[PDB]
Amino acid sequence: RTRSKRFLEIQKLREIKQEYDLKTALSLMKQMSSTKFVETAEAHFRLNIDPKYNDQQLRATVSLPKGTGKTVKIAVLAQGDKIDEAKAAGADIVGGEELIEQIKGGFMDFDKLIATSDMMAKVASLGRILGPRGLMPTPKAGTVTPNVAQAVEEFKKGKVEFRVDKTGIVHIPFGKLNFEEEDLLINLFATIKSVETNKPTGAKGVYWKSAHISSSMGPSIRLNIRE
Amino acid sequence: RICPFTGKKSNRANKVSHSNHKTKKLQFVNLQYKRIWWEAGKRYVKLRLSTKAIKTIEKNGLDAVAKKAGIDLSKK
Amino acid sequence: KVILKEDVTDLGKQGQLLDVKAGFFRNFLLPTGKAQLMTPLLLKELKMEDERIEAEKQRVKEEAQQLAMVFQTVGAFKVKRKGGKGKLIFGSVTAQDLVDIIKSQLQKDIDKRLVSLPEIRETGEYIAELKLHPDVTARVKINVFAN
RNA sequence: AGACAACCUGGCGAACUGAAACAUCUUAGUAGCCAGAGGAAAAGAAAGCAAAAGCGAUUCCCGUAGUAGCGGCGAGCGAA
RNA sequence: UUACUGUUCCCUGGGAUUGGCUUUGGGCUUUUCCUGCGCAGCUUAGGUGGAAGGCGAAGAAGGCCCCCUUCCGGGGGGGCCCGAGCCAUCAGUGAGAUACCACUCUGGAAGAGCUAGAAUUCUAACCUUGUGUCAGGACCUACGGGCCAAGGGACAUUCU
Repeated sequence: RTRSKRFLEIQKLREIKQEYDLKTALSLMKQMSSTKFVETAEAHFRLNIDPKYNDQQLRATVSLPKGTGKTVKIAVLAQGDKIDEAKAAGADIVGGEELIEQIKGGFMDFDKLIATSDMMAKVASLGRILGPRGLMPTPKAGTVTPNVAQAVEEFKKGKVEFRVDKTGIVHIPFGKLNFEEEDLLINLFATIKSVETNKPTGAKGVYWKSAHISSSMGPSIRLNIRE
Repeated sequence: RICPFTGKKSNRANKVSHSNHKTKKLQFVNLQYKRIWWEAGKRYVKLRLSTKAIKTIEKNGLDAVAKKAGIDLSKK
Repeated sequence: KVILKEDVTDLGKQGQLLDVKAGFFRNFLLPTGKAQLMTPLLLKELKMEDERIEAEKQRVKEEAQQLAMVFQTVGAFKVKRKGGKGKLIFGSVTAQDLVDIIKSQLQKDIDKRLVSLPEIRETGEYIAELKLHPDVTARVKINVFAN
């Protein structure tokens, strides 16, 4: 029997001083997501570099053990001989412009769609379904390229592009506060171990000042990158 | 050790020092005498210490404890 | 490290527990002023001057929050304010017939400075939300019978 | 208080002379001045030394080296 | 003695007793703004994960005028007259990367502050002399101690 807000509470279950580790900040980050629906878990890292320059900038990708990989049902859609290299690569389902009438019926047993540049003319019409669902392939995501083989096989690992802004802090949602416990560990760990190997040779001294793992709207927490 | 002489109150007397720059010689050094004012707690007494007993004359129960009867107001 | 307590043109009130100026108490603030000396000996003593000022949140609040509990299942308040004029009334109600009614049955008395703005003159159910302190609130009902 | 014979603790503190010159240094932290106490004082059972072997209070005597070390590494002094 | 090596005295500066405000002027921790539009994309995206529901007590169109970045071809923000209500994002288009919703730096300024220096004021010492009151019976020209008050004012002096 007691009335509370939405800050004082969470602010009590966390500490700024103590340096919570990966395993510790695990059963804590989930307790800080007492919000509607599924909240996303991010991770802010303070890099000691110079944003004004480019040689100091960091740009790469991290392979998240969970969220992506084989669990995903990527569907390949191309023509010509690009259809053969799709099945031999290891895709869930492959087909030409014939399956276009299938998705219109209600078949959406997929999460990742990729196609060439010689079919986008018709795929563009699906901007009403695949468009909003972000299922439509885009050049940026690299989902649109003649080398569909290296594409479908690439998503089989799953990556998350990341860079440095005018400040010098990097952050990429390694998942949500709904996933398991052991999962949120390998993802966060892989995120660091990956970005670390992308440090500029021009960097001098400590490359990391402090690491944090916050969510959509809630207090932060200093995470130990070493562990 | 013992602070030089310029009065009393607590310390003793002179304790000359020396040099070592380019030669050793007995230098007649002095002390950071100075004094302190204290009214509340007793009667006005200008104890001229040596900036090293200020924490043992007005801090502890050296006199801070305003006592009525007893030996002369002065430390003696 | 001292205890200001008596805030006087100084950055700090009720004694400062954080780094403060120096050489400003060795012969002024301390003597014939505000007994500071924030030492482990006066620290525990200082608390006994504030902790007893916080207890009112776990004690005084208790002996004031039960107001909504003690008064909630009480019988219906039958107070006739002279209902006539065809439909209106004669008696006047501003705060008296809003708190004095508590004594109307089984003794008990309450202050009149605990009621909100009066209610329109009628004979229906009244909603006298008893408001003691800005921390706890209660609810009181009032009715009128044509005499 | 003995205007205290020496020994002892403490404060302060030279020069002549030696360095075949002399201001570093040495010669003396002696002599000398002053204060206090004992008949012994002082010191004393050890945040020591050594060492991974172990000893293990202080003080005194004989050695360990008057070697090592220190120094216009000159004079000279001098460990553990 | 304008020989050498030291020293007393006479002086200068820092650190201490000297601490508390204000004004002007730097810097640091950086708060809030302003140039990382070359080109294409008509609109300035400095960016990732959203990639699709959410937002309803921290700056969301024009005629007319100024400043702030470039009223200074067109934009954003503060306002007087004119002046619809739920919004934005998006496929296509399309650069290497595009601005809404949830979080984020420099060079150079203003503000909130920390700190190193000048210039003012008062006061809590300190220095000092000075009406007077006091340690009385000190019916003596005097050091010293104390109260009160005045003056200077925490800039000497003292110590290293």
